[PDB]
Amino acid sequence: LLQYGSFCTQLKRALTGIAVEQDKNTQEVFAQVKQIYKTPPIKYFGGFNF
Amino acid sequence: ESNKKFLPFQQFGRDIADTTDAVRDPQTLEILDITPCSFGGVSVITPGTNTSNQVAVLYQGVNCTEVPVAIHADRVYSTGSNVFQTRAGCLIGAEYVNNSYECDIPIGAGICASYQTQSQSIIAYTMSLGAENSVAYSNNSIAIPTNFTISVTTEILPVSMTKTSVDCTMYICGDSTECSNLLLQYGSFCTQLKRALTGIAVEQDKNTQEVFAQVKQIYKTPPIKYFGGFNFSQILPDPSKPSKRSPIEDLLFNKVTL
Amino acid sequence: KFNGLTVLPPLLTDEMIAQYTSALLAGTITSGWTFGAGPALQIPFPMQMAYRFNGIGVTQNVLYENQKLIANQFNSAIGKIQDSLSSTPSALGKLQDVVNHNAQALNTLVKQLSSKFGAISSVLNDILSRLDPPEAEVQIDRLITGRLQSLQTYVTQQLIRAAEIRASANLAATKMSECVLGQSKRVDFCGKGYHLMS
Amino acid sequence: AYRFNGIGVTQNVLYENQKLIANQFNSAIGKIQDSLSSTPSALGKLQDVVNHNAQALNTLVKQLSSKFGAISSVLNDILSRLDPPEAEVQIDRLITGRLQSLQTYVTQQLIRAAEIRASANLAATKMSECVLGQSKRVDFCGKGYHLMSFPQSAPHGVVFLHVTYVPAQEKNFTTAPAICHDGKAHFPREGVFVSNGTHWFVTQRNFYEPQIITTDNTFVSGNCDVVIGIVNNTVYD
Ligand SMILES: *[C@@H]1O[C@H](CO)[C@@H](O[C@@H]2O[C@H](CO)[C@@H](O)[C@H](O)[C@H]2NC(C)=O)[C@H](O)[C@H]1NC(C)=O
Ligand SMILES: *[C@@H]1O[C@H](CO)[C@@H](O[C@@H]2O[C@H](CO)[C@@H](O)[C@H](O)[C@H]2NC(C)=O)[C@H](O)[C@H]1NC(C)=O
Ligand SMILES: *[C@@H]1O[C@H](CO)[C@@H](O[C@@H]2O[C@H](CO)[C@@H](O)[C@H](O)[C@H]2NC(C)=O)[C@H](O)[C@H]1NC(C)=O
Ligand SMILES: *[C@@H]1O[C@H](CO)[C@@H](O)[C@H](O)[C@H]1NC(C)=O
Ligand SMILES: *[C@@H]1O[C@H](CO)[C@@H](O)[C@H](O)[C@H]1NC(C)=O
Ligand SMILES: *[C@@H]1O[C@H](CO)[C@@H](O)[C@H](O)[C@H]1NC(C)=O
Ligand SMILES: *[C@@H]1O[C@H](CO)[C@@H](O)[C@H](O)[C@H]1NC(C)=O
Ligand SMILES: *[C@@H]1O[C@H](CO)[C@@H](O)[C@H](O)[C@H]1NC(C)=O
Ligand SMILES: *[C@@H]1O[C@H](CO)[C@@H](O)[C@H](O)[C@H]1NC(C)=O
Repeated sequence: LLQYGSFCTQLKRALTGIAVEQDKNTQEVFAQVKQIYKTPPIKYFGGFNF
Repeated sequence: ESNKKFLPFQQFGRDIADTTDAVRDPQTLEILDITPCSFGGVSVITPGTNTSNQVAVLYQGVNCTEVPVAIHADRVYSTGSNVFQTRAGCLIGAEYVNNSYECDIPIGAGICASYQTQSQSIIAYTMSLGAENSVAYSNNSIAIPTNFTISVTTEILPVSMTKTSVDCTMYICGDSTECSNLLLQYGSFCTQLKRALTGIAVEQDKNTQEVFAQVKQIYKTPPIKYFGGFNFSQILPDPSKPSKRSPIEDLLFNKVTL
Repeated sequence: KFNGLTVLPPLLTDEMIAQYTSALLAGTITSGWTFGAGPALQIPFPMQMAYRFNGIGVTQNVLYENQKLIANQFNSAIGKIQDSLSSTPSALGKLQDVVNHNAQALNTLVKQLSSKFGAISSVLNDILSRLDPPEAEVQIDRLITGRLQSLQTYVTQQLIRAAEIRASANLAATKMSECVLGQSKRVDFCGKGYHLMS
Repeated sequence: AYRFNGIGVTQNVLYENQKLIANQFNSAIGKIQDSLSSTPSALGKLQDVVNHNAQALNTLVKQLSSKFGAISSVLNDILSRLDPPEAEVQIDRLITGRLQSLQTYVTQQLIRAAEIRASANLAATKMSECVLGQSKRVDFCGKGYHLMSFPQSAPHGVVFLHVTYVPAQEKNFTTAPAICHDGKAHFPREGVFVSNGTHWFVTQRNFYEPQIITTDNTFVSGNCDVVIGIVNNTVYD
């Protein structure tokens, strides 16, 4: 198989790029805020129920 | 050992993927399960060579109470030192701490690594999402700003790429008539390749055309640059240099090197 | 873990994503749209509801004089969602298709290993134990070639699917920015009707 | 002043803080050159195009030295050593392998071109919406309330400079939904009722500027026995 060139490097590079892209998708969708806000202990919001 | 209920006439065993996963011992009638031996990938975690020469090693998806010694295929050498077990595999050469910082080098399921001063060493930790904050909510309270800030940010976007063309005869057969005649029997692949490349080049030109040619006139700034105290000298063209480019554009063109 | 094929874990676990979602919900409940453009500023919930009605062309006294009715309607509507999702079986086909396609592709790739490609046998050990060095090459070449095209086809299909997944993720990010962190005037972008909040 | 009015702030806020705003803008525009120059990985997106093109071309030209199970990788060697009726067996393997190399290159190029076209379409939309106008879409033309943008060119790409407004230095206040007076309810026209502890004013939402409550900035439209949390005071005429 060593005589067939360098196909394996291309395959590995493609798969690695796909994986990195997969992580970046979630990173840019969900990490929209810098702080971590917390809801007040008592849940009264004028009659609305969350 | 196997708990499978083999019928008294069958000997082998198979799975959904059609592989051998059971066998019957000939001399003593018994059923044995076969499992493949451990294998995986090896990753090397390093800071820049301008900083240090230490490294850490990650064995991916392997319980490493089972691998103090194994071969590298692509040779036996072990490291010892500090061994930590994670979800993505296990880590050799790094120390686990109880703190939490911003992620620097991603590793696995919420684990990152960094080069710290503790002397300097390589440490592993769980990434921190951010700073905790709670807003004082009440049903008769409000907050109103009393000042403001003007902020300027940048955004970079690619537009086009390089246009290339390829010739079949020169690339494949060089200048051999016999090779060309032999290749003539393979059909009309070359026409398809040429058409695809030509379409790509035309698209590349159209991208820039539709991004930048948004106006019909060519407006010119007034000779005297007074705009109520605002200073646009950094983005307006500079006539002193022959290229007729703004300082920021010059910096951008210098930064990107072929 | 099937013949050189491995699956890597995602970087962000489910708990971290849940924490992100909780933070977004708390921010949009206690502040409104202010926390998406700077510091978070507190405001009572009915007052921002009045602001959101004012943003679609209805005065505030409409909200302030129908508070209980609006709250009851919202509570009933939010209650019906669990039943609506649970009853319909095909409500989550989009998320199931990803798993199905990945499993099918991996199964096809591993099943391709048993083909012969015009050779004496599909097992390398059989050829290495039956034949001799100077003749086994003719048989081995066909196997090597066929497995090579199998791998190439798999990789190309993966790239084509990844492009579509990226497009969908970009749309989801835009919707997160525009429907959740603010109020949208675009028609039929954040639901059907006049948008209030998401 | 028009652009401030477009985000909910009156014009007198600009006209009475002209020098301060100009100085802030000048400092912010000054910091950009240093910010771009210091960071080395600021322009990775534009460098990746060049890197990928060079890598693909290098791989394609390097593939020419493979043998593909032939006696030699040079056509002239086979044409000078062997004879016509036998060289075909060797030449066929080379022709085939070079054919798959070319096909793989072309397919990769098409796949990359699709992504480049998508990015160019996004850039065109941003040019139309952030530069030729003012955008109300959140987080589309920067972070904050959008004011205006400037374009700059770059090798194989474009750079946008977004200018935005950010509030600062908030403060506690007490508020009410409506004001009761003479058995009538009063609501603000634009703004919110606010109290400093003993007196009530009406103010705009994005900047603190109290005013005296008057019939010229309120409307009655109702009665005092329905609203929850109403507070009764005096309304000047
Ligand atoms: C918000 O809605 C939930 C769900 O309807 C309410 O929880 C219910 O409370 C009643 C009374 O305690 C119970 O009988 C139900 O079994 C609860 N339902 C569930 C699903 O747990 C909750 O009480 C509501 N909030 C308020 C403040 O009333
Ligand atoms: C709003 O913020 C600006 C920016 O900091 C304040 O202006 C500064 O005021 C201090 C105090 O005199 C000066 O030392 C700085 O030089 C000013 N900055 C600039 C850029 O001129 C301004 O005072 C703040 N507004 C209020 C009401 O305090
Ligand atoms: C607009 O900003 C530029 C850049 O700060 C100013 O140019 C500076 O001018 C001073 C005084 O002549 C020189 O000492 C600096 O060396 C200049 N900087 C550069 C980078 O050339 C320019 O003066 C400003 N515009 C106005 C009207 O003052
Ligand atoms: C690793 O093997 C040990 C041996 O008993 C076991 O206790 C442990 O749970 C295993 N861990 C993982 C992650 O498989
Ligand atoms: C690290 O220390 C913290 C604080 O004592 C503790 O909560 C955490 O469990 C520790 N992590 C370990 C022991 O892995
Ligand atoms: C709502 O206002 C009442 C006073 O009318 C107060 O007692 C209660 O604590 C407030 N709610 C919250 C969550 O603070
Ligand atoms: C507003 O009130 C809260 C609760 O008392 C307080 O924590 C916060 O600091 C106040 N805001 C300012 C700007 O002081
Ligand atoms: C509130 O504003 C009024 C305006 O007349 C002023 O007289 C009073 O002193 C202020 N109270 C405080 C606590 O600043
Ligand atoms: C004014 O408000 C107070 C506080 O709720 C209330 O007791 C009083 O009755 C109101 N005035 C009139 C005339 O009703």
